[PDB]
Amino acid sequence: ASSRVIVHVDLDCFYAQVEMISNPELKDKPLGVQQKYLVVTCNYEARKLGVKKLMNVRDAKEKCPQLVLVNGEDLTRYREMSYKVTELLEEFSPVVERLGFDENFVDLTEMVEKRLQQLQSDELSAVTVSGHVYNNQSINLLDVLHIRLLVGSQIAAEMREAMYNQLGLTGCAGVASNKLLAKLVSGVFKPNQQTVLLPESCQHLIHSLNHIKEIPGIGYKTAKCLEALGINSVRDLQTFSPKILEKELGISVAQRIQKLSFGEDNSPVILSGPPQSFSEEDSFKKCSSEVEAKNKIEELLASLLNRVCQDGRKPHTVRLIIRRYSSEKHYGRESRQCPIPSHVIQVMTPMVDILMKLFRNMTLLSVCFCNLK
Amino acid sequence: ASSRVIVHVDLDCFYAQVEMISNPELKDKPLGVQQKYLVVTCNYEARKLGVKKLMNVRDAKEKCPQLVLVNGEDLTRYREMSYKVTELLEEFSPVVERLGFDENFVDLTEMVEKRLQQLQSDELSAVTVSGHVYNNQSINLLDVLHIRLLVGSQIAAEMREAMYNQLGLTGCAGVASNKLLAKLVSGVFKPNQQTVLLPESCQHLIHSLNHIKEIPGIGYKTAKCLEALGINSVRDLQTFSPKILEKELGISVAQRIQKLSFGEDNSPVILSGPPQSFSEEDSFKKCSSEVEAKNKIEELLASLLNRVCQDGRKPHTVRLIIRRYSSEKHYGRESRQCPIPSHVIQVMTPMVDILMKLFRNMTLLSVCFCNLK
DNA sequence: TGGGGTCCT
DNA sequence: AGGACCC
DNA sequence: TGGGGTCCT
DNA sequence: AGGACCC
Ligand SMILES: Nc1ccn([C@H]2C[C@H](O)[C@@H](COP(=O)(O)OP(=O)(O)OP(=O)(O)O)O2)c(=O)n1
Ligand SMILES: Nc1ccn([C@H]2C[C@H](O)[C@@H](COP(=O)(O)OP(=O)(O)OP(=O)(O)O)O2)c(=O)n1
Ligand SMILES: [Mg+2]
Ligand SMILES: [Mg+2]
Ligand SMILES: [Mg+2]
Ligand SMILES: [Mg+2]
Repeated sequence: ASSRVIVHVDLDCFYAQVEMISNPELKDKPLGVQQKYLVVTCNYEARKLGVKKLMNVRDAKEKCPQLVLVNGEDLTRYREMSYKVTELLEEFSPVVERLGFDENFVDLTEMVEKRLQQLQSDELSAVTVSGHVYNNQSINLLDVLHIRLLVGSQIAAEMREAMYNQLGLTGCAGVASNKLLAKLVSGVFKPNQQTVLLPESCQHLIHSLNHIKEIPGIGYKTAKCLEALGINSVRDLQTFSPKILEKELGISVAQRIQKLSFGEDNSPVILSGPPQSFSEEDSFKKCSSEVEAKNKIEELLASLLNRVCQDGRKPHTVRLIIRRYSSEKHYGRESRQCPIPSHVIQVMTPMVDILMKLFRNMTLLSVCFCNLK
Repeated sequence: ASSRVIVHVDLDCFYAQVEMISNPELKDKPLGVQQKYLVVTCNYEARKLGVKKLMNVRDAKEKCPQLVLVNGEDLTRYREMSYKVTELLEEFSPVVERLGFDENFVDLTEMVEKRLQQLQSDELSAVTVSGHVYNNQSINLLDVLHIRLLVGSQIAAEMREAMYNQLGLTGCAGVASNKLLAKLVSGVFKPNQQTVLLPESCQHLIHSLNHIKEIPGIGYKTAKCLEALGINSVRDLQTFSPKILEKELGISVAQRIQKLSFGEDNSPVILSGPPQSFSEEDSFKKCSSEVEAKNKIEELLASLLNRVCQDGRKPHTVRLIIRRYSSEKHYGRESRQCPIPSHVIQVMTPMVDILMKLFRNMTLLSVCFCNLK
């Protein structure tokens, strides 16, 4: 129960793919998906002209005035497609982990070994790779670990062909020995391709990063913190002092991110199953008076109710969130949780009141249904 | 799936019972179990002389200078007996809920109905009660609800006989239609007896209380809050305004405690199963220097390790707690959680360090192992 | 600088 | 409740 | 005023 | 993390 074969599957310009499938006339045209003033993502034709992900409409448009834009505020369709993709990956192997709407990890370890036991003592010399090999590294067919990672590159290719054939979506995959590597290597060949990482090239991959905020797990916060100590490259982090780090982020934050800086990462691929929550969010900077704005709350609920319904499970908690304005508070949402009266659980009318009263004990508003059962 | 038959089982002077079984020479002598300066509980011979639960050693001793005292700081034995009792109740019906070391709720609804279907259309006129009937109320053998509550009083009597015969422990039981009533009525006949609550006497029971802090669920906090509004008796609470209450404790705290004030309570008896946590706590007011005091931390761990071990499940988190001194801060413990390094999970040496470092990011100290799996 | 979503403390 | 991290 | 323990926000 | 509630 030690060496693993994990794949990370990461779809191409996901929202824009889904919009291009819905309206084919958007193909071959540079496309951006807008949400308020933000171009959240764009198709590859777009990125050729300079549009980057999370550009504002303005910069997007003055970098490329020929850009089509469609609204992506409503996530319904993306969320549906997102689950269609996870469910299809669950068929290859039950344990799939989601990350956002367009990433999935799958532990292919049991699958690879079953395939290897089916191959006679002869064809195993014919095992080939599918896709790119990170760093152009040579394969060694007598290396058991190379053989398992190639077999894993083949399962990957089959998952991508099925995603294409069955749902019409393209994507990249990365095959590696842990989740951190598999995700870092799935991006090496961007558009609709896959890459496999052999152990000998782990260090090359991790040292190819230009700053530790590129390591999955180190976010906006730890990043500035690590800086304050002089730690800027992944090597700085590798060689920095455990004690001084240990004692400045807590043994947890520290002992973990240091392992990552080496490419080491033992977290298991967890089963995501159905969501732990369902929320809708509306935005209207400056428009929320602070009484005239409740009707918005009934807006969110209308959809929420129909969604939560469907899954089936009924939520046993509700939550309401906000955010106020003037200077850049960087950080500042407020909320009030509350249990969903048991009668209310088995419709719209009351909810409004819970929320309204929940509203008073209290830029933008949202509603979350959690604690599903 | 509506009317229930629930029993609440509540053992007599639990710690002192266990001490009297271990040292029979303590029988018939007034006994108090001490923890530091507190007489946490005493046997009934004691309470005759004035010793009340949670009296200080002094008041206990000047109220009764003939009082034997044994130390009950180490809970090991009480905890063992506590699980022996729950496991024996689980045999009658799988769903047992614990509350503290000496209370258990059991939903006897399915059991009662199975027994009623086994009784021919004749002996059912002979169904009798076992124990006291709260308020001396008359039974009506044609009342299906009376019949089910009597059958439930019989299951209760059988559980108490088994607790006695199998583990040597006596206790009280209360049979009622929900958890709140079953617990309120289990105390009406204190020492080693049982009482059953028929629906017609619910109001009499609930109005027999002298203040709302006597209702399970209303604690030290809500109590003072309800006061601030004039709400003192259970009737005040019953008749107080939902809105003004709703909006002063939150719709949750309010809509719930108001139901309780009526005797209404729909919470289901939950399965407690194995514990969600294991902790040890040591006390030494004023003795913790704030470096000389870590050895204490290794004390707690020694036992913890052996305990957590046993259950089997390994904890995936550790926690360390404190509390400082001068004026009565009423309220004031501090803690720092931290994940238990995976290598450490499958021994003593490191733990100490996690705790020590956990100790520095930081009257008494403790260690908790949680997040079992 | 959107609209979601997960787990920890 | 709020924080941190991810897409 | 002990030494535990549970669930919520 | 801390709060509230229970034994
Ligand atoms: N901060 C973020 C990150 C992403 N997304 C949405 C828009 C994307 O379509 C989708 C997936 O995130 P990715 O980083 O994968 O972006 P893409 O799939 O769109 O692009 P790529 O093709 O570079 O993987 O999630 C978002 O709304 N907000
Ligand atoms: N604040 C509290 C409450 C109780 N206990 C311990 C000592 C008791 O023996 C046991 C059970 O609590 P009870 O209220 O049931 O007290 P008793 O069983 O001891 O007495 P009774 O016979 O009145 O039920 O838990 C405790 O240590 N601290
Ligand atoms: Mg992605
Ligand atoms: Mg993507
Ligand atoms: Mg009790
Ligand atoms: Mg008791």
